[PDB]
Amino acid sequence: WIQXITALAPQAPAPF
Repeated sequence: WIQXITALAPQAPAPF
């Protein structure tokens, strides 16, 4: 669950 939010942490800035 911490690994899933780590992969998605650079997919807040990469779209936005």
